[PDB]
Amino acid sequence: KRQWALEDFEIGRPLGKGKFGNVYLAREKQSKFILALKVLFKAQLEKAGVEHQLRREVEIQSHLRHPNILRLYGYFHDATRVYLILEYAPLGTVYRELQKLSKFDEQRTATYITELANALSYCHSKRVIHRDIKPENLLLGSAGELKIADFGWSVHAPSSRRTTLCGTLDYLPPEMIEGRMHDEKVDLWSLGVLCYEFLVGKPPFEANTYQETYKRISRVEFTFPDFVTEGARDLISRLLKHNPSQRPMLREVLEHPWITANSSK
Amino acid sequence: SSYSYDAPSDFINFSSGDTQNIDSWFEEKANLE
Ligand SMILES: Cc1cc(Nc2cc(N3CCN(C)CC3)nc(Sc3ccc(NC(=O)C4CC4)cc3)n2)[nH]n1
Repeated sequence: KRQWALEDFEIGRPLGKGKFGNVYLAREKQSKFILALKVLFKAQLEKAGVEHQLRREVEIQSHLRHPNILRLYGYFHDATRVYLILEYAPLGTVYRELQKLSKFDEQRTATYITELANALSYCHSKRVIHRDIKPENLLLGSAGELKIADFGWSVHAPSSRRTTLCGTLDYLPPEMIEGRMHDEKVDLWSLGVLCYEFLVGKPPFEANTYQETYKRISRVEFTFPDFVTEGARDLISRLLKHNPSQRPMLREVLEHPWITANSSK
Repeated sequence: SSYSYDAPSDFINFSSGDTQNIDSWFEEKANLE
């Protein structure tokens, strides 16, 4: 069959500054279909030692088919580059929305949480643990629907539990901090951290030094602002359990009365 | 390297919700004996 070639795309502007300077608005030439096209340089990958991570990320995310998970339609490479052909989400990152808004009302947060739980639920039915749930790894499409975007730390854990410390400081589950093995319940932890950052504007274990944040995550030392409503506290508290075994199932999140009372049709 | 992945690199006709089989790839990879 016909394989992708760069020549199949018209390339427009970078989608983003900084760490995203890398991903372009793109167009498939015949269909005129708008895409994001992520460009990676082989030599810099191979010098960094991260090329096997890439393999895993592509293999995983290109096989996942869900409304709230950004399609990776395909990839290809040439002498110098690897290209990832990704779904374009025109409304940008949840993180930008949080920056713009400061914190989200209850309806929006519950809707984001519903959408997201649905995506991870489906992910977990596949034995995939995401392992990097956080506002930047989340994108918004046309209708403002949530899509999971970054599968750079995700793993297919079909049988064996995992040892790899990965994720983002403020979102690390306690089992990772303490160097114990971990399973899919990490995503439940980070979900609770996220639901908190959504409503408050900052994550619950924020500290000056990472040393001090590690410690607060392990002791589960955090507090809620007065404005956080009882149902939101309950949910967050349920998700933020030191013992991963104590964390709810995603179907439970989806059926939580704060979530149901607050998410949309 | 092997930039040869167990992943789609075939041209897609974008100009036309169910390609259901595709994610079967997970349980099959788990089902590898
Ligand atoms: C891949 C992708 C990106 C998009 N959409 C956008 C959109 C965007 N915009 C900037 C802000 N205005 C409000 C409109 C949208 N800015 C970025 S900047 C950006 C770029 C990439 C990523 N994420 C990734 O590359 C994920 C795959 C690892 C996040 C933000 N990405 N659709 N699909």
